Amino acid sequence: AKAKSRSSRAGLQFPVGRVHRLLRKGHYAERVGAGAPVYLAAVLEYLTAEILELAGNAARDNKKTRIIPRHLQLAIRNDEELNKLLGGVTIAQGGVLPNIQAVLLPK
Amino acid sequence: KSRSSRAGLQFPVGRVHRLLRKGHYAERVGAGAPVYLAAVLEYLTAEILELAGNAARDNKKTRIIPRHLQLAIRNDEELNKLLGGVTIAQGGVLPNIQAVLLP
Amino acid sequence: AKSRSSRAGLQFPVGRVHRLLRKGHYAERVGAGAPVYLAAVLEYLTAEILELAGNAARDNKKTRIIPRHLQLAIRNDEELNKLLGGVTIAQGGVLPNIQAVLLP
Amino acid sequence: RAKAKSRSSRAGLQFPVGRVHRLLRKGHYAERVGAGAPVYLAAVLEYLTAEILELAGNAARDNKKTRIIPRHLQLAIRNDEELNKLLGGVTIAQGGVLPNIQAVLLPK
Amino acid sequence: YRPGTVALREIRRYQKSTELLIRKLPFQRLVREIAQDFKTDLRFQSSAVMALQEACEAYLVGLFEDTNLCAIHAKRVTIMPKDIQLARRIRGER
Amino acid sequence: HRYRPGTVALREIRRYQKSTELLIRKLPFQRLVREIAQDFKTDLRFQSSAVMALQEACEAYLVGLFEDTNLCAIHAKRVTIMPKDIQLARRIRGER
Amino acid sequence: PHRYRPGTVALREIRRYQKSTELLIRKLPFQRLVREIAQDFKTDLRFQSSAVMALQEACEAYLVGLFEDTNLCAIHAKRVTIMPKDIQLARRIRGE
Amino acid sequence: YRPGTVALREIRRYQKSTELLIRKLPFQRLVREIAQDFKTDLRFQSSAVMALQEACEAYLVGLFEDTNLCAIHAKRVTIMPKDIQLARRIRGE
Amino acid sequence: RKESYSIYVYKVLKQVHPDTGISSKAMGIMNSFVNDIFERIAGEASRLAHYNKRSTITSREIQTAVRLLLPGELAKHAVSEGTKAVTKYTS
Amino acid sequence: KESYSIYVYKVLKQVHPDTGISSKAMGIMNSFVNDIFERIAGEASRLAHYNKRSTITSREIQTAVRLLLPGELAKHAVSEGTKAVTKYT
Amino acid sequence: KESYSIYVYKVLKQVHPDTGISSKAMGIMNSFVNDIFERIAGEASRLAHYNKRSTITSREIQTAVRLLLPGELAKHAVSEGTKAVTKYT
Amino acid sequence: RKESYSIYVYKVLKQVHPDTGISSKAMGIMNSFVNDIFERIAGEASRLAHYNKRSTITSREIQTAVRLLLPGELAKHAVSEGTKAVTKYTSA
Amino acid sequence: RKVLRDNIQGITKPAIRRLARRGGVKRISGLIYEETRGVLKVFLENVIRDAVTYTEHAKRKTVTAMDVVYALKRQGRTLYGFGG
Amino acid sequence: DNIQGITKPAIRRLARRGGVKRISGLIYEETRGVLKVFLENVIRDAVTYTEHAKRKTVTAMDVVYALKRQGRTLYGFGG
Amino acid sequence: DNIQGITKPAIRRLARRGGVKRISGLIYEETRGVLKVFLENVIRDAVTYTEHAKRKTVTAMDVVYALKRQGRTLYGFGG
Amino acid sequence: RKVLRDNIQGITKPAIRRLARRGGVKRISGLIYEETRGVLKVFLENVIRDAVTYTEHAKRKTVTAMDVVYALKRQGRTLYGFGG
DNA sequence: AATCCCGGTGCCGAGGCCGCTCAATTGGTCGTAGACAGCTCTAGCACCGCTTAAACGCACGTACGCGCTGTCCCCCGCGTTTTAACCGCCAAGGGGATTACTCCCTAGTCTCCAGGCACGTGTCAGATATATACATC
DNA sequence: GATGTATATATCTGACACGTGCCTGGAGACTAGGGAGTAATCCCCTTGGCGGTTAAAACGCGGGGGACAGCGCGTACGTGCGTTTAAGCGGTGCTAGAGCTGTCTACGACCAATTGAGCGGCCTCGGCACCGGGATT
DNA sequence: AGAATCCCGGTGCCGAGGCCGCTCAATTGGTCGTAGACAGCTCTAGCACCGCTTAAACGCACGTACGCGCTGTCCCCCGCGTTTTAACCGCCAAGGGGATTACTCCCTAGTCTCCAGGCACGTGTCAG
DNA sequence: CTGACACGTGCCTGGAGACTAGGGAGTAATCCCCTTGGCGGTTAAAACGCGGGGGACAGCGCGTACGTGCGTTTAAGCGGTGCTAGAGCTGTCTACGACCAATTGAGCGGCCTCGGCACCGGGATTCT
Repeated sequence: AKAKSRSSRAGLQFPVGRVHRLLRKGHYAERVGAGAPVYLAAVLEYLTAEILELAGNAARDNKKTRIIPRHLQLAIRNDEELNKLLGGVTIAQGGVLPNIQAVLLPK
Repeated sequence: KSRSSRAGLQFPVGRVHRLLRKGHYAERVGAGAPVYLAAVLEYLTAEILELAGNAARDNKKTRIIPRHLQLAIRNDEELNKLLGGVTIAQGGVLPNIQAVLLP
Repeated sequence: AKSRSSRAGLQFPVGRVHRLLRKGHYAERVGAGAPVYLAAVLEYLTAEILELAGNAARDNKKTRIIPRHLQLAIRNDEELNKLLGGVTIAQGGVLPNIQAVLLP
Repeated sequence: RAKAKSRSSRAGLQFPVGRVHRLLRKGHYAERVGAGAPVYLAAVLEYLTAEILELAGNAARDNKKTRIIPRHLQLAIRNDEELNKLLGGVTIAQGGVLPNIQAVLLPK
Repeated sequence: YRPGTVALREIRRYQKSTELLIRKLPFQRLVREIAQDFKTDLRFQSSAVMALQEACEAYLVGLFEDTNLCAIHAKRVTIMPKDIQLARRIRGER
Repeated sequence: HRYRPGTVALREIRRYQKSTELLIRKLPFQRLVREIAQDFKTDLRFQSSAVMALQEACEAYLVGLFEDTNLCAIHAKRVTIMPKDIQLARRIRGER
Repeated sequence: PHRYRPGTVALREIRRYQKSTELLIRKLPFQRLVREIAQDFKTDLRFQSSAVMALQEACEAYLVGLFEDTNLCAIHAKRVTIMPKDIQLARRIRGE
Repeated sequence: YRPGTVALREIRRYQKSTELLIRKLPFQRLVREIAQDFKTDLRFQSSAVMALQEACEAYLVGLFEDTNLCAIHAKRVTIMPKDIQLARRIRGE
Repeated sequence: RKESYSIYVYKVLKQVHPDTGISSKAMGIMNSFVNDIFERIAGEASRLAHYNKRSTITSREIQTAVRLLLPGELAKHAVSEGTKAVTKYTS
Repeated sequence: KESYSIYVYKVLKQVHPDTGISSKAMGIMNSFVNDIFERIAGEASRLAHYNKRSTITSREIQTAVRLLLPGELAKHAVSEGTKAVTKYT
Repeated sequence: KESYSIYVYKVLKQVHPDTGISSKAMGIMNSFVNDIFERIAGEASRLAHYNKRSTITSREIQTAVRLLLPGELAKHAVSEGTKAVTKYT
Repeated sequence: RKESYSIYVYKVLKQVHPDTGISSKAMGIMNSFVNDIFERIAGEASRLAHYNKRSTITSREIQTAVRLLLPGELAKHAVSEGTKAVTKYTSA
Repeated sequence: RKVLRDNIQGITKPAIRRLARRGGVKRISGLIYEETRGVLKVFLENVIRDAVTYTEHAKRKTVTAMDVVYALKRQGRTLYGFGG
Repeated sequence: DNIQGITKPAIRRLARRGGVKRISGLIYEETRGVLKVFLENVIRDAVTYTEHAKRKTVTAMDVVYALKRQGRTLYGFGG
Repeated sequence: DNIQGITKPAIRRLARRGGVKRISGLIYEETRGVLKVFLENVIRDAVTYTEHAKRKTVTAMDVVYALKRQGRTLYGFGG
Repeated sequence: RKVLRDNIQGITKPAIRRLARRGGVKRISGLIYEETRGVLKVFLENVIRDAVTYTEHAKRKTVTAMDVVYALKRQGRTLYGFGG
C-alpha cells in the first residue's frame, strides 16, 4: 500500500535495483543473490566519493568552483592506491603532472 | 554419423557446442559456430606439432618432450606473438649470446 | 522472366556464350556451368584492361579511350604482355624505349 | 550383293580410306564430310610417306646397313631443303645432328 | 638566451597546458589516407578522429618518458633512436 | 649554324616513338600490292581497307626486325646496324 | 699448473646451462622460505607437493627474464657486468 | 697434342654419335627434386625421365649452336654468357 | 533513451562538497569509470563462482573480488562499509 | 551483326562512368574477346579428348585457365569463376 | 576429467608417423586448447553484445579470429572454417 | 586395341626399297608423323569451310588446305596425286 | 579519379616537438623524427584495422568513435571520455 | 618497278621507330627484299582465300586470315 | 634468516642461464629482495583463493589461477 | 620423414661439356656452367608445372610420358618417338 | 698415337604364321542446303583540276668501324687418385587400368515477349587555328 | 645565343551519345535416355636394398694461345639547302559485281546385315652387335 | 701437453601404448515462440565548396655544450684448492583433512501491477 | 557579455509489493591417502682463502650537432551555403534454434607389458 526505495532502505545514493538488473542481463551467472547489488553499490559509492573529494580539493587549490578533467587527473595520479587501480587508463584532457627528472635540472 | 565426420574433422563438434552453450557466452548459439571453432583449433594443433616433430627428429629422438615444444613456439616468428606471455614448464630458453660477449 | 546473367551477377551474356559454344563444334556436349565461368573470366580480363587504359587516359587528361591507351596498357603489365605477345594492335605504336648504350 | 572391293583398291592406294573417313567424321572438324575428302587426304599422306622413305633408304644404303634407324630419318629430313621447312620445329629422338663446323674454327 | 633555458620554459608550459598539439586537418587526412587501404570510401564520425588523436598523443608522450630514462642511464642528456629501440624492446613491443 | 650528328636523329627517335601515324605512303604501296598480286591472278580487285591492313602489318614487322637488328648491332659494340646484323637476327629468329 | 683464462669457463657455464632444463635453486631451502612467507598471511598452512614446484618454476622463469633484461640494460650502458642500477631501470621501464 | 687438336676430335666424335650424355641418376634426382615443389608424393614412369632428358639435351644443343653463331658474330671463338643472353632475347625468351 | 549515472554522481558531490559544480565531460568520465570497475568486479566474481563449481554469486564472491582487485588500504574500508550496508539492509 | 558492344560499355561504366570509348577501341575489344574465347575453347576441347571424355565441364575451363594465363591472373580468375558458379548454383 | 588428449593423438599420427608424445607435452597441449577456446568465445560474446544481437553466428567467430590471430594464421584459419562450413552445408 | 598405320608404312616401304627393313623406333616416328599432318590438314579444312558459311568440307577444301600448308613443289605434286586419284575413282 | 598521395609531412616537426615537450624532453636528436613517424604509422594501422573490422561486422559504412574506443580497449589501452 | 615506291625516307623513319640511331647505306636494298618476300608470302594466302570464295574482289578479312594462319594475328580490322 | 637459504651459487646458476657472464657482488641481496616481493604477491593471492574455498591446503590450481590473474600464465600443471 | 635435398650439382660439368660438344662448341668460358644450369632449371620448372597440371586433371599420381609429350607440344617444341 | 678395316662369336630382335573379331562395306531413304536464276544498288575504278608537302640531288664535316699490337691468365691437354655409377639380383605392394551397376544430367521442343540492333538526331569534345612562353643545346 | 615543344583562348563541325521501332533471340517448362560416377579388383612395374669394380669424376700441374684494352685513321653517312614533282584533295561519272530472294533436286547423314582386314601372340634364326687383332693415317 | 667434449658401446627398467569394460554425453526426430531479415520511410550530419583571416609552417644563420674517444689504475671478482656440513636418498609411521555422499530447506526466478523517478524538452543567468 | 550550467515541466516505462514453485547449497558422517614426522650415511655441494689481471669508471680532450632567433609564406581554422547518403525507426512475418525425449556407442579409468630410454662406461678428438 506504499512504496519506499531499496536504496533508501540501504542508506545509499546509488541505485540498487539498476545494478541488480544490469547483473541479471549481463549473463555473469545464472543466479544472483539478493545481497550482492547492495554491497557492489556501496563499493562504487565509496570509490566515487574518494575520487570527488580529492577533485574538490584540487579545484579549491585553483580557486575554481567547477570540476574539470584536469582535476580528476590531479586526483588519480596523486594517490598511490588510485594510481595502482587505474594505471592502464588514459583520461581525455588530463595531461601530465609536472615531473622533471632531477638530473635534468641545473646544478 | 558424427558431425565431426560431416565436417571432416577429428575435434569433437558435440563437446565444443556443449561448452559454448554452457559457458555463458551468449544466450543463443548457432550451428555454424562449433564447426568453425573446432576446425581452427585442429589447424593450430597440427601447426604446432608439425614444427615440434622436426625439432624432435633433429634431436634424433622418437619422442616429443617440452624442450621441443619450446623450440617450436619460440622459433616461429608468429606463434611467438600469440604465445608471447606464456611460459612453458621444463622448456628452457633458446641459445642466445650477444655478439659483444664473445672473443 | 529474369536473365541468367543477372542471376550470375555478370554483365556479359551467358546465353550468347552458351550458344556460341554449341555451334562451335568444340564438343558434342556442353555442361551447364561452363558459360558462366567463361563469362566471368572474360569480364575479369576486360575490366583489368579497361582500368589501366582509363588511368592512361587521365595521365593524358583525355576522357575518351583510344587504341594508344590500350597499347600503353598491354605493354606495361608483365602478365598481360605475356598473354598478348603474338599480337599487333592497329594505331598502337611503341613504348619510348631507347637502349642505354645509345644515350650520351 | 556385290563382292567387296575396298575403296583403297578403287583409288589405287594402300592407305585406309575407310579409317581416314571415320576419323574425319569423328574428329569434329565439320558437321558434314564429302566422299572426295578422304581419298585426297589418304593419297597425299601416302605421297609424303613414300617421299620420306625414298631418301631414308638412300642414307641407309650409304651406311651399308640393311636397316633404317632414326639417325637416317634425321639425315633425310634435314638434308631435303623443303622437308626441313615442313618439320622445322620437330625434333626427332635419337636423331642427333648433321655434321656442321664453321670454317673459321678449322686451322689454316 | 643560452641553450636549454627556453626548452625548460617550453617543458614547464606544455606540462602546464592541456590542449591537443597535433593539427586536426593533417591527422584527419592521414586517417583518410591509411584506412582506405583496408576499405575505400570509408566515412568517419567527427569524434572518432579526435579519439584517435588523443590516443596517439598519449602513447607517444609515454614512449618519450621511458626514452628519457633510458637516455639518462647512458649518462647522456640527448635522447637517441637506440633509446627508443631499447625502451620498445624492454616494454616488449619490439 | 649546324647541329652535330645524332642530336636530330635523337629528336627523330623521340618524335616517331611519340607519334602514331602510318609512315608508308598509301598510293605507292597500293600499286606495289597490285603489281605483286597480278602475277598470281590478273584482274583482281581490292577493298580499300585490305591495303591499310597490309600496310599496318608490314610496318609492324619491319619495326620489330629493326629492334632486333639494333640489339645485334650493340652486341658487336658498334652503333651502326649492318646488313649482317639483319641476316643474323633473321637466322636466330629462324626465318632465314 | 693448468689454469683457464678469466671468463673461459664463464662462457662454458652459459653454454652448459642454456642447454639443460633442470631447476637450479635448492628445493628444501626454497620450501622453507615459502613456509616462512606464508606464515604471515595465515598460520598452520600446508602445501601440496606440486605447489612448491609450481612456485619454483614461476620464480626461476621470472628471474631469468629479469636477468636477460638486465643484460640488455648493461650492454646499453657500455658495460659487461650487470649492476643494481640496471635492475632498477629494467623494473622501471617494465612498470614494476 | 696442341691445344684444340683434341677439341675438334671431340666435336667430330660426339656429333657422329647419338647417345644421351647427362648421367641418368643425377638428372633423375634433380627431376624428383623440382617436382617436389608443385606436389609431394609424385612418382615418375621410367620413360618420362628419358623423355625429359631428350627434350632438355636437344634444347641445350640448339641454344649452344645459337650461342656459337653469336660468338662468331662477336669476332670471338670462346662463347661467353652475354652470347646466351642475346641468343635468348632475340628468341624472345 | 539512454541510461546514465548522472543523477547519483551529482547527489554524492552534493554530500561531499555542496558548493561545487561538475562539467558534463567529467560526468561522462565518471560514468565510464563506474562502468569499468563494475565490469572488473562482475568478471572476477563470475570466475570465483566457476572455480568452486557454484551457480550463484553471493556477497562472498563480491567480497573476495574486492580484496583481490583493490589495494590493501582501500580493501579494508570498502569491506567494512559493504558489511555495514548489508547489516542495515538485512535488519 | 552480333557484337559485344553493349557489355564492354556496361563494364566501363562500372570501372569509369565518366569515361567514353572510341568505336575503334570497341572493335579492338571485340576481337580481344573473340581471341581469348577461341583459345580457351580450344584447350578445353583438347583436355576433353585426352581423357576420352565427351563433355566440357567447369573443370576443363578451370584447367585451361590455369594452363594459359600467367600465375597471378590465374588465381583471381579461378576465384571469381568459382564465386560466380556458387552464386549461380 | 574430460580431456582433448585422444584428439591431439589422432592429429599427431597424421603429421609425424613413428613419433610418440610424453604426458608432460600432452598436458601442455591440453592447456593450450582450453586457452584459445576461452579467448575466442570471449571476443565472440563481446561482438554479439555490442551490436545488440542475441546470437553468436559464424560471422562472429570469423571476426574474432581475424582480431585475435596474426594475419597469415587468420587467413588460413578462415580458409579452413570456410571450407568446413561449405562442405558441411 | 591401339590402331596404327604400321602395316601401311611397311607396304609402302616395300615399294621403294624392297631389300630394307625398319626398326620399331623409326616405325613409331612415322606413326606420329602421319597423325600430325592429318590433324593439321583437317584443321585448316575446317576453318576454310567455316569462313565461307558452308556446312561441308569437299575436295576443294582439302586442295586449298594442301596449297596453304605444304611448300610449293610438294603442293604441286600432292595436287597432281589427289587429282589423279579422284579422277580415276570417279571413272570407276 | 582522386587518390591520395602521401601526407607523410603533414604531422609537422613542430607538432612532434610540441608533443615531446610534454614528456619532459629537454633535447631531441635530429634522427628521431623518422623513427617517430614509423612508430606512429604502425600504431595507427594496428588501431584502424580493428576499427574497420568492427565497422564491417556492423555493416556500417561510417566509422563510429565507439569503434576506436573498442579497438583501444581490446588492445588494453582503455580510453575514458568518448563513451562508456 | 613499283618497289621503288618504298623510298629511303620511308625506311629511315621505320628504323627510327625501331630505335636505330645510325643506319648503314646498304641496309635499304636488303630491307626492300625482305619486304617483298613478306608481301609475297601474305598475298599468296590472301589470293588463295579469294579464289576459294570465288570472289574477284580481295577483302581485308583475307589479309587478317593470312596473317593469323602465319601467326601474326592482327586486331582492329575484324574479329 | 631463511631468505639466506637461496644461496649465492643458485643465483649464479640462474644468471648464467640468462646469459650473464659477470656479476657484481652487490646483486645478491637485491635479488633476494626482488624475489621476496614477488613471492609475497603470489602467496597473498594463493591464500586468498584457499580461504574462499574454506580449504587448509594450498593446491597447485590456486597458484595457476593467481599467476593467470597476474598475467604470466603457467602451462604444465593442469588447468 | 624422408625428404629430398638439393641435387643441382647432379648434372655433372662433364655432361654439359659433352652436350655442348654435340652442339659443336670448341671453347667455353668456365662461368658458363652455372648459367647453363640456371637456364636448364627454368626450363624444367616450366615443363614439369605443365606435366603436373595434366596429371592432376586426370587424378593420377604417376606422371606419364604422354603428359610430357602434350606439354612439349603446347610449348610448341614437338617430340617424336614416345607415342602420341 | 689414333683411326681405320678386316675378321670371328652368338644372341635377341624383326619378321612369318596363326587365331580371331569389330570396324569397313553395300543397299537404301529422305531432309536440305547449296547450285543456279534473277534482281538491284553499293562502292570501286576511271577521269578531271587544284594544292604545296614531300621527295630528291647535292655540299660538307668529323664521328665511327676496322686494323695492328700487346699481355697475362685461364682453361685445355695430361696425370693419379678415389668414389658412386652402373649392372644385376632379390622383394613386394601401390596404384594404373578394367569392369558392372546406376542415375541425373543435357539435348530436344513449343512458346512469346522484350533485348538489343537498324535508323533518326543533335551537341560538346575535340582538332584546328592563333597566340606565345621558357627549356634546351 | 636562339630554336624546339608546351600551353592558353577561341571557333566550329561532326563523332559520340541518345532516343525510337520491332523482330528474332532467349527463357520457362516438360520430355527421353545415355556419359559419367561408383565399388571392387588385379597385377605389374615401380621403389626398396645390396655388392663390386671400375668408369667416371675429381684435384694439380704446366703453359701459350685467347680475350680484350689501347692508339691510329679515312671514309661513310647525318645535317642543311633549293629544285621539282606527284600524293592528297574535292569532284563527276559509271557500271561490275557483291549481296539478297526464289526454286528445287543432287547428295550425304544415318540404319542395318554382313564378313574379312588388321591386331595381339608365339616362335625363330640370322643381322646385328659385341668382340679382337693388324694396317694405315 | 694435455683437459674437456664428443661418440661409440652395453645393461635393464618403468613408462607409453594396446586391449578391455563400460556408461553418460552425443545423436535424431520434433514443435513453436521470435527476433531478425527485409521493406519503406525520413530527417540528421557529413562532404563539397566559397571567401576571409593571420597563426603557424618554413628555411636559414650561428654559437658553444655535449657525446665520443683515448688513457689509466686498482680492486675485486673468476678460476682453483681443501675442508666440512646438511642435502639427498630411502625406509618406516600415522593421522589430518581433501574429497564423496544422502537428506533437507529457504532462497531466488517468474508473474501481474501501477504509479512515480528520472529522462526528453523549454528556460535564463552568473561563471567563466 | 554570452552561453554552459542549473533549473523547471510532462509523462511513461522502469521498478516495487506481493504470491508462487522447486532446486542449489548447507549439513552430518565417512574414507583413506598423501602429507608431515623421524632417522642414517655419504658425499655433492657449499664454504673459506688464495692469487692476480681484466673490468669499471674517473679524467682530459675535441668538433660538431641542434637550440635560439629572424623574415617569408603558406594553408589551418573560421563563418557559411548547399545537398543528399545513409543512419535510425516502424512494420511485416517466417527461418531457425531453445528445449524434450528415447536411444547407444565414443571416450575414460584400469591392468599389463616390453622395449625406448636412461643409466652406465670406455676410447677418440677437439681445443685451449
